[PDB]
Amino acid sequence: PIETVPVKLKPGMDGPKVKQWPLTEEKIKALVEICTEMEKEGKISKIGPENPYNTPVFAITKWRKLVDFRELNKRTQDFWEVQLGIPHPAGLKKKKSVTVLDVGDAYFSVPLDEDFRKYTAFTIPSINNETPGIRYQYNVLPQGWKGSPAIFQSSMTKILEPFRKQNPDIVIYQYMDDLYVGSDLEIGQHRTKIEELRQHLLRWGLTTPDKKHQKEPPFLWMGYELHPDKWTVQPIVLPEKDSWTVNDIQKLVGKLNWASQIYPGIKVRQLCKLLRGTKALTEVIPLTEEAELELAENREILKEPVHGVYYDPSKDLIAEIQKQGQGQWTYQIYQEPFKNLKTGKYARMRGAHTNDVKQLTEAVQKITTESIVIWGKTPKFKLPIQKETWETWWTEYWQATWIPEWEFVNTPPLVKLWYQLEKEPIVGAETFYVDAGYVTNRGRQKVVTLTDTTNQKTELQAIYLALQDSGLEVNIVTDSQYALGIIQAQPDQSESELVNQIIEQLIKKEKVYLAWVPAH
Amino acid sequence: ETVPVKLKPGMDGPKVKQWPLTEEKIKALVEICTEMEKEGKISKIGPENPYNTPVFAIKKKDSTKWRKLVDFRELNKRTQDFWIPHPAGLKKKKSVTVLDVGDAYFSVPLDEDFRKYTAFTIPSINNETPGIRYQYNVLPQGWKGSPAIFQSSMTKILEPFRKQNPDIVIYQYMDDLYVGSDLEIGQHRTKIEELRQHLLRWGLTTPDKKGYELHPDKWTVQPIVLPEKDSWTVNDIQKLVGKLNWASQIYPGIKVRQLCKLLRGTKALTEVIPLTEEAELELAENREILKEPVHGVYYDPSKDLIAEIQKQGQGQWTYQIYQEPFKNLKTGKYARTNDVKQLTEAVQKITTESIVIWGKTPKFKLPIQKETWETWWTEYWQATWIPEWEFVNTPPLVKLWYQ
Ligand SMILES: O=C1Nc2ccc(Cl)cc2[C@@](C#CC2CC2)(C(F)(F)F)O1
Repeated sequence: PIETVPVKLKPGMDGPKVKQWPLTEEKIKALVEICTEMEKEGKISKIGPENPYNTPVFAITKWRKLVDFRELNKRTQDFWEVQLGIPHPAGLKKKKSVTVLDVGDAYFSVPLDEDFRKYTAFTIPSINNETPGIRYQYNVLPQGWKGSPAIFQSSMTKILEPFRKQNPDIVIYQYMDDLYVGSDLEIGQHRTKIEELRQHLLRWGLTTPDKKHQKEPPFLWMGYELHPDKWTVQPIVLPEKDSWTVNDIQKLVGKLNWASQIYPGIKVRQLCKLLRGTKALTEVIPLTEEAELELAENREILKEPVHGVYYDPSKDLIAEIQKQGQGQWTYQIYQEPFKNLKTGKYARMRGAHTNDVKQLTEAVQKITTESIVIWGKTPKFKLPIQKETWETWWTEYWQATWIPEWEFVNTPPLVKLWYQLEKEPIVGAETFYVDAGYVTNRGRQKVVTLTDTTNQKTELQAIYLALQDSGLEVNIVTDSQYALGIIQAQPDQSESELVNQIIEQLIKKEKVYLAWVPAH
Repeated sequence: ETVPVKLKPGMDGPKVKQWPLTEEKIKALVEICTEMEKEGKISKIGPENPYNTPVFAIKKKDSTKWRKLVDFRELNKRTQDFWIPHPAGLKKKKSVTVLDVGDAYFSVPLDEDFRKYTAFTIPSINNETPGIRYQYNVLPQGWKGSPAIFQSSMTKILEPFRKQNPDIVIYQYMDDLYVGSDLEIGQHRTKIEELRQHLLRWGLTTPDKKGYELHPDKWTVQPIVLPEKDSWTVNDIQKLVGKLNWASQIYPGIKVRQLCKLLRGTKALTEVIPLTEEAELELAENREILKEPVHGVYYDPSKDLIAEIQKQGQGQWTYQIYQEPFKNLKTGKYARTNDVKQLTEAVQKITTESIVIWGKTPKFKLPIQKETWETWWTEYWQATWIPEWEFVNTPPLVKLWYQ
């Protein structure tokens, strides 16, 4: 039927010459039957002992022929990656009706590069010992071989190609041995095209199940539950118990996460806290009062089904973003007011310290990136930030950045800049020279020496001290380019406590001028 | 008719991940490629071909058509070297116009055993389809081998116009053609257009680009500067001493002893300090030392060209082209649109200058997050080449010492 895909071994390498394991006469028997039916169908063919190559085989009444091609595969060229990523459901279009077609005898319908067959040679032992065994070789795509998946996919799409142009209404997504066919056709006309397809495939030896022997919606797929006009995630059930093991908690969190893409409100902050210090996947962690509350809240949220709507090219994509806790963002992408195509969370803490502006901006990128991936275009953004505030940070920051069309949305908590460094020294404000203590222009000083502290950490401490003892307005002079940079980036949150302490001071001051000067 | 090109010994073909594209661009590439296929420039390929090079679609400024841009960067680094030396005269021309002689490669076939390596893919939205894959049959635009292999036919196809009016210095870098001269702005665009027809009578319709001209003759370096303050506060001086101290790394002649003295004890920042004859003279010297680039900075062709860029805010940027730290071969600036649009315009601007001056593109160090650059750079980029680049987090210290 189809033209063959030329194949070659990896360079330098030669075909496999691996020993055929001993086989029971019952195994020998079952195999000769299976192998004679396959020679009757042409899948394989008998060859003479001139072929020095060989792949091991075995059998696993119920009998089946399993050929071990791992060795050959080690020697077989690399092929173009069989379908890398898979379409997120939020990116599919709404269909009136859809039919999934399972393709049987898939690989058993595509010839094999003649020039390559010899390399797939294998041998089944003859019952009588005096006599030699039978040597065959595949003429089709051998289940288990390296290129089969890719060579098959290729062919398929080459086969669907025509039918497709003759049916511009119908949408077909190919996935492994499945064939998802959808349309906006009336129930009757749909089942007809489907049968058309089924024959267009049969025409090349491709066999699929008929109308009664076909799976019907919703299609549970790759962790989702797909309807023709809507989707959702596979049903999620939060176990009930009083003894949670570290492993238990991890799986719970994992599940909880897979849900955020549709269920808004899911939180894991507290359940994740339970993993601190854990010493074995089988260690038991009692649920804190906050964790119990979280679980309960998620149970409830999960209790009532939610569902994602499909992409409607006609309309615009809107992405809305909110802050739901320090370093915690939530967003949703819709086209029609509140009809969510998809939702999600972002907690990515990029860098040791940041602020809501940098973070928020980083969320736009992720969202933007996945939007282009799922829909091919970027969504208009509705952000809890004012354009003035963004631009303030914009120009200040030494790093370039861009945010597509977006409109401010007055939905607390609005993201802001809790403090800003005066660009010029303050007249009349005391001056603190810091190097682990400090000296002011007003004669004041305090040299403290702390136990257990990094050099980098000793600096911030001094600056900290300085802030603590200073009035509402203060000028600070450090030789630490580090702390300078840190504070200069105007963080509002830090993993370090010191920082946070300092940030507290900054927010409190009326005016702070930070200056750097080389040491020594 | 094909010339046997190979890869550097032992190297395999590129397998570069294709960055997600927008439906707008993809469609553009579909039309484009469906036509290159129709013309046998490219051909659909099968699964036995595991290679890949990223492809993109950029627009031609003041032109309605889209352009397929292929990131052969990975490939070009793995392609066998080929054994005209860069003209030190071009940089000295009054005006250089840049042309897109890319369509010229479209005739020369590509050695069939090398074709597989030029494989690329047109992604599909949401992976709802496997995505269209092709390879080239003719010399591809952007591939290092193309200009080389076509070196010959070019020399010939240019030999007449070359010696006809040799008062012009023509130069080829990849798909581009840099045409320099000293004609008057009018007499230039004239003989400039003529070359365009002389080439039409040989291969492509060849459109110029950036349609404007460069004026290398006027490219001036940006020396380190110092605040010309009327009165000097303790702060002013500190920023001064500091900047100086940093610039001493490059100019050993610089001194601050007298300036540092003006900063005795624990003085209040805003305290205005009057400058002392001694120091005042020391400053003027330093200032005088900075009036020009540090001596002994020669371009070593065996080394790569690095280009760092900084954001000074206000839509203004500073850059430095060098090979060895503190030994910059050049510096300048760019002014304003948004942050990304500006950076690309700069990168491209700096690369063009680099090509004219050294006939080589530099390795950039961009102050941006990869994912952001990857997302928008193709939005304003219009050059036919793509420099190598990296992503850094510049210290607001070095940014406080330029411009
Ligand atoms: O674009 C659409 N619309 C759609 C709507 C409902 C369902 Cl259940 C399936 C689809 C579909 C698909 C698919 C595979 C990914 C699952 C189909 F191709 F139509 F089959 O892609």
